[PDB]
Amino acid sequence: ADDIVLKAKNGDVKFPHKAHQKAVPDCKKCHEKGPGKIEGFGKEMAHGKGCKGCHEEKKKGPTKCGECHKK
Ligand code: HEC
Ligand code: HEC
Ligand code: HEC
Ligand SMILES: C[C@H](CCC(=O)O)[C@H]1CC[C@H]2[C@@H]3CC[C@@H]4C[C@H](O)CC[C@]4(C)[C@H]3C[C@H](O)[C@]12C
Repeated sequence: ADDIVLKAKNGDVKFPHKAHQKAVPDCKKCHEKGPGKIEGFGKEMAHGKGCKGCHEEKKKGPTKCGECHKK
């Protein structure tokens, strides 16, 4: 499958799966979550444990606006 881009108005956000599979070998961090996770994702989650928050806890991955958002 292909990577996806989240169409944030302030700038596209790329989600590179290969890097995540490698850096987060514990797949259950994202997969086999209960229902609601597709509907649930948004800016709140992204800026929280959905994206940025994991980067902060693991001490790797983009945490600055322009590192995720790019026109
Ligand atoms: C969240 C940060 C994830 C982690 C950790 C893992 N995966 Fe993932 N996966 C995630 C998304 C959002 C998607 C769909 C969008 C995309 O970029 O592909 C996927 C997709 C997969 C797939 C399909 C891949 C393909 O056919 O190219 C597989 C087989 C898959 N994910 C498995 C997988 C495994 C085995 C992981 C741990 C080792 C793993 N993923 C981590 C989100 C996230
Ligand atoms: C842990 C549970 C994570 C979640 C959820 C998300 N990301 Fe992540 N990401 C994580 C780590 C530990 C790393 C470092 C990978 C590396 O090899 O450097 C990353 C990396 C990224 C990157 C950069 C990829 C690269 O080639 O260096 C991007 C662009 C990125 N992450 C974006 C991103 C987004 C948009 C997420 C939510 C939709 C997201 N990540 C979730 C750990 C985790
Ligand atoms: C990656 C880890 C991110 C960082 C760091 C920042 N943002 Fe973000 N933001 C991210 C994603 C994946 C999304 C989309 C959520 C979704 O619904 O798919 C967003 C969203 C926004 C928005 C809203 C955009 C819209 O609704 O169209 C804004 C205004 C925004 N982000 C701004 C922003 C700023 C100023 C940041 C630094 C302070 C920042 N983001 C960090 C991913 C990530
Ligand atoms: C569930 C995990 C981990 C975050 C958490 O614990 O909630 C999160 C991390 C990345 C999230 C995905 C980001 C890309 C997509 C954004 C869409 O708007 C909703 C579906 C997708 C596919 C999201 C589904 C789910 O919300 C995921 C896989």
